[PDB]
Amino acid sequence: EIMKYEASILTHDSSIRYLQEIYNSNNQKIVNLKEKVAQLEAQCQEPCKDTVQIHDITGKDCQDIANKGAKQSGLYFIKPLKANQQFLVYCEIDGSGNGWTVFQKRLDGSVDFKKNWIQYKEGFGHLSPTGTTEFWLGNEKIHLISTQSAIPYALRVELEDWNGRTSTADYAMFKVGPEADKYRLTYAYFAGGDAGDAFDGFDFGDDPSDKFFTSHNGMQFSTWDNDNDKFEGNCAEQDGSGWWMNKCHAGHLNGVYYQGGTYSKASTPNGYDNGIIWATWKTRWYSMKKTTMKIIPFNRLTI
Amino acid sequence: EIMKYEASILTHDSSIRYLQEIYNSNNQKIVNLKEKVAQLEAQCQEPCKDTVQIHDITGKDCQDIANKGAKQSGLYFIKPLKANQQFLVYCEIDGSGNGWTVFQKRLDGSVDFKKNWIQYKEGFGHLSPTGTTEFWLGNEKIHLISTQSAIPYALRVELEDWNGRTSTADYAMFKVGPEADKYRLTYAYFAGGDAGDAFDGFDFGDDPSDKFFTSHNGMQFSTWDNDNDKFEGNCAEQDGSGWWMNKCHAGHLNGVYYQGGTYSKASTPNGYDNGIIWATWKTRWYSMKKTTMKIIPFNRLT
Amino acid sequence: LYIDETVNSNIPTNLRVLRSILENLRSKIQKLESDVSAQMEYCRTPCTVSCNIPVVSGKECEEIIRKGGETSEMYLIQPDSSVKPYRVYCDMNTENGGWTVIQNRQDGSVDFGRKWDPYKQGFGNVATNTDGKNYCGLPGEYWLGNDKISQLTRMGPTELLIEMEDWKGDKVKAHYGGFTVQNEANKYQISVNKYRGTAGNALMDGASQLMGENRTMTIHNGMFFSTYDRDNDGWLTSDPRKQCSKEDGGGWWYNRCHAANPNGRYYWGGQYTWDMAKHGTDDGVVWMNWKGSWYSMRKMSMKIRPFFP
Amino acid sequence: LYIDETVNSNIPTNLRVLRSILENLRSKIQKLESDVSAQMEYCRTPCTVSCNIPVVSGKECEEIIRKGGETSEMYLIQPDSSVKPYRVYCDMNTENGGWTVIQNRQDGSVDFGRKWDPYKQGFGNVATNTDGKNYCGLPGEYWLGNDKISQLTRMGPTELLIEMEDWKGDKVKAHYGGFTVQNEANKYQISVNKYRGTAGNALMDGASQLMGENRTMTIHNGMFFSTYDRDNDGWLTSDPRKQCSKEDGGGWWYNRCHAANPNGRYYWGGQYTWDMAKHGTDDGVVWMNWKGSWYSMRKMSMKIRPFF
Amino acid sequence: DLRSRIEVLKRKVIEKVQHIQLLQKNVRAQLVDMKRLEVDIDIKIRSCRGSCSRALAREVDLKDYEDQQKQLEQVIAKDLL
Amino acid sequence: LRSRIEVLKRKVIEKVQHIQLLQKNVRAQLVDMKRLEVDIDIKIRSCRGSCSRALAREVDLKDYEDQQKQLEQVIAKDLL
Ligand SMILES: [Ca+2]
Ligand SMILES: [Ca+2]
Ligand SMILES: [Ca+2]
Ligand SMILES: [Ca+2]
Ligand SMILES: [Ca+2]
Ligand SMILES: [Ca+2]
Repeated sequence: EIMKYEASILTHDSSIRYLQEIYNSNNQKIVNLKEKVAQLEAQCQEPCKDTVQIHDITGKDCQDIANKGAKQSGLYFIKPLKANQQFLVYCEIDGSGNGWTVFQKRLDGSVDFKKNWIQYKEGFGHLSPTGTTEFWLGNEKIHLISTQSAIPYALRVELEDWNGRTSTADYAMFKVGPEADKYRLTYAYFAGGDAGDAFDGFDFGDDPSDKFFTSHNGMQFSTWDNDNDKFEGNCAEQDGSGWWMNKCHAGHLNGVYYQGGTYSKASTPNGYDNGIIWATWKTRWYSMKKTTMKIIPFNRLTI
Repeated sequence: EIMKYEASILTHDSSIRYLQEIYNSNNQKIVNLKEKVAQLEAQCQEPCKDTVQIHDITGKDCQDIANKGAKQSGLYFIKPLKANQQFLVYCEIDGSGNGWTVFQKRLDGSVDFKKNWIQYKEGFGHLSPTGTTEFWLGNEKIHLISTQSAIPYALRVELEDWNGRTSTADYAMFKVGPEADKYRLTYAYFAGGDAGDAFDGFDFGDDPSDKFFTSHNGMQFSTWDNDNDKFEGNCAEQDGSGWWMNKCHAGHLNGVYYQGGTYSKASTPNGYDNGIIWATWKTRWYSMKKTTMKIIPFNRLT
Repeated sequence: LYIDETVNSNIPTNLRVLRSILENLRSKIQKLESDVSAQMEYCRTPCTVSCNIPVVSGKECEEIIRKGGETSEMYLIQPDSSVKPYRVYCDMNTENGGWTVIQNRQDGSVDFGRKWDPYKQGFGNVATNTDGKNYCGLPGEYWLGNDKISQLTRMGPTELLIEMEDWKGDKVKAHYGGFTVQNEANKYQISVNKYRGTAGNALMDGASQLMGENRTMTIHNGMFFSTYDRDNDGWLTSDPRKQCSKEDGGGWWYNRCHAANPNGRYYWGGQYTWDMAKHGTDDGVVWMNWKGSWYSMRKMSMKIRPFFP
Repeated sequence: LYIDETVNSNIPTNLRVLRSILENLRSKIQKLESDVSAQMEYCRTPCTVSCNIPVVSGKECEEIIRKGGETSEMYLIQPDSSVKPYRVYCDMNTENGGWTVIQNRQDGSVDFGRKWDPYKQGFGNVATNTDGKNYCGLPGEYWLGNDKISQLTRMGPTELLIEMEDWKGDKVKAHYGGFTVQNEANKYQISVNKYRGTAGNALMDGASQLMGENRTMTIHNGMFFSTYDRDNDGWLTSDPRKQCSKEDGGGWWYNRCHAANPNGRYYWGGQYTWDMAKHGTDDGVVWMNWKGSWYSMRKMSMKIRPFF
Repeated sequence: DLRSRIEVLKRKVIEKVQHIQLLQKNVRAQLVDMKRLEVDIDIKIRSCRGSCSRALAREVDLKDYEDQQKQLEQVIAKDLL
Repeated sequence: LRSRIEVLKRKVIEKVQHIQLLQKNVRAQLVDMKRLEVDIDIKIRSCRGSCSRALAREVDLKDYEDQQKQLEQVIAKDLL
């Protein structure tokens, strides 16, 4: 017959069959693909890992912790006797097995030390398990530690210039008073140190009063919003920090972080020596590269 | 021609003879009398006996002495290692055989404690073999003992009120520094005692600083003529004594001896609590009847 | 006479088209087949952070800001001696600042379709470091554990703020002066009140697009928490195929399902359709009373602060 | 006719008088016979003291006052590690106060007529307690041993002060800037110099009442110490009856006897005569250059201090 | 006159048209299945950003699927009465 | 009776000789006593610094001196 269409259907017959095999294959590949995402989804189920971690060891202070077993200097939770609650701190533990509870550390000026009374009481800055952070533990905290069990404590101060050169100064019978007494500084004496006893005051040269006008033993802590200095004006507000100021200072660690160290009365409108200073070791116009204040029960003595 | 004289001479003859016998007897009695004075003179040759005596036993300190044999608490000559010369002290030895080298004793106020630097260094007062005397051994002396052989020493403080009631307070690792460091007081801690740890300061109530302003650990010794206190003024001159003052005190044993004990700010023009006090045991206005400061190597603990 | 000639040169058309899209998918499939293996590779190594803890700390963000916590960032808190101190992101800006972020969506970097345990325990990333800065000053998508939450709400009168945002940048809030979450025993039963926002009271009033019982049965207040592996919804039917939280569905306080779900699937672009949803459901980050039904928000969060009388 | 009857009523007179004084002595004798037994009784029990030692002590009184020894009283000293510490009376007043009393007379309560040994060793009462006070703030009559003395004088340049007093209350000093006492081997040979007093330089110049050799041979400087049982005086004669220190005679640095003797017999009242002295000698506490020959002082002492 | 051949021919043709009409439905669903899958994956990958070192910077072409979707529904109408 | 008296004066002188001699003997005994009296006074005072108590005694030099004086005046002449 002329019209031979019963020969094209078979062409379509195969065309249909072809597609069926593709649809059927797609369905399968799809089923497989779904079994893969499930495997992937399982991956993206945990959060990013924070390199920072706290140690399970706990005590009355960094030293008590070390005695329990702590070997690495990192972040732990201490809690003195009269403490309402525990709180994190950075501990420094040496080969001799000593626990240095650190309460102040400067190293880059990343933290603004111009903080109010409350900010100095509860503490400010950040805590790093490697002490590569800048901070202030908090007077109240410092108080609780130093004034506990009526046991003898000591203070070491480590300094560093912009040449890696360092020095220390120790004070025996270190202690910080309650808020009722404006967190007043107190120590029996200077236990020696290559940096010098700036706390014993320092007679600069302007006036013959300079020495006892810059002694820090027995001085109460002050801020711009809580003057307690032995100055008519506000030493804290002037320098812009929180410290135990007399007729100001001779050893000012919470001072302005001056890069490079050396500065002057030019770097200030009214010209102040408001930098991180220590008169006995360096000039009044040479700011430290690194600062670290830490305490420990005095009994670690022999030097 | 009468010659009634030869009869009178014989009267005189016997008269003469009588006298001769008296003269001759006197001579004899005199010879005897001389043999008696010689006997008497022999009596009056020794001086008056002084009841006070020092013991022949000597050591590095009262304890070392006891170990050697000493059994009675009296006066002995000790001499530490780095000592230039020996020196007398009053030792207290108990039944357990402990040697308490005493350096301060109060009991009647017979000794004025308002003494200068030098007077407190070399020591003042009197030593009795019965401890019924008041005194201050001497910082330098106290220094030499406490700081010898680098061995551990301790301090006991005995107090007594006007009712015979007593108490004590002990401090482990007791030590007194050299003159170059103003004979600074130092001890590891309080070893306990029914009298209390006044050395740990004392928050009276005037200011919230009172506590650490009255702590004595780590404080240097001061006098009116050698201020070393953590006070703008002169604690020593004010109270009138020699002691390790902070922003003055909380435990002041060299204070003014107030009879009867209790005193006040009325008993002073500017009103001071400059008496022999111990805040943890009694009031700041109750002066002790008796005071005694003595040390001993720590290892003889209770 | 009845010649359907067309069906010889009509079918090839209805066929040719079938060949196109069919091969289109075949390639599309093997395309997806690659993207996964690549991601799987990326996942051989995890992401990391280093968040140094601020010195200041308190019972929670409020106490912290009162304690001088001025900047918004991750802080460590401890509600009481019993509870172990836990990291949280404090928002010290917004209203007053005592904002303890209880929940946060922003980019879809965290799977919210999780089971009962992860929810009760908490999951996701709280905060992340910035460029050069040591501390983690930026929050991440996360869910504080139900316990962590429950404990807080019940610690005292707590106010709840819910901020959201569309893909057009527009933002709206939803304020609830009252907020509570019971213990696990009470199945974390939620309860809120004192509405005063701009997004719409979806929690107490249900969807503003539904009538009668329809609306009344989408109220979340008093509802129980439910996850795709734990039914506690308002859908009481015995039919297994009917649950408000299906697989990969966010855990939330459902009731005959919902009026809002800030834990739903993060659909990119906002608008999404039935043929896109896994189960053909409105499982995205929705808030009906505002942007409507099939619309997933670009940003969505839940903060917390102690409300004072 | 030149017969003498008077010697019948002349003799009874030269006789009656002899009876009086003779019986007078007989009773006087038995009077002394009692006083002695009484004293002998008193002596059954000794006198006593209780001198508590001051905390402060030094090499001698100088160091002590420098060390804060303010009051004059008995102090314990120790010249060196070798010598056993010994009690002494420190006079912290007089000149400057570093006065180490080496000798002291005041009432005659101690026998100074003693032998060699007692002198070398020292004797008497250093000090005595007061009324009510515990410590012995008052000196007693005494003699520090010669050794104790010798050792001190030779320890360094020593100045010597000698104070005395008559029975009329008047006082005078005798200062010798230089003073030394050799060891027993050198018989404690004395040597002084640099006089600057008010009583008279009896030690270097001798008695101001004697002439030529008479005066020159009473100088004590360079003389040896002598006791009644040890002759070392300047009297070189072989005659046994001639010695400067007879029985109960104070030991002192004699030379053909003396010009002064602060250790002589304590005669009461000052003035005394030949018929009173045991051997008819000037054995009292004399100082010729001042109060003369037969006069015993009421108070006499010898103190010592480092001359700077 | 060829009744039977065509009588059975039209019959078999319909049988073929039946296979086609059926396939349309199968693809329709496969298309919908794919759409969802494509999306599902997009979501899974972004949620991976918060867990793995890096996420994939991928995009999704809904448009194409919608084209395919549209282009299909228009084909469904009729072939034979 | 030239000799009956010539021997009398002779014997008298013998008696005056016994007397003149005694004077000398007492003189010395008097001196011996004076010294003794004194010696004792000194011994007793030196006893004050050794015995519980000393004797509150005195010495009457005056009397001895009286006796001394009163004696020397008797020594003059008895027979030329
Ligand atoms: Ca001011
Ligand atoms: Ca002062
Ligand atoms: Ca259900
Ligand atoms: Ca999931
Ligand atoms: Ca001779
Ligand atoms: Ca004699």
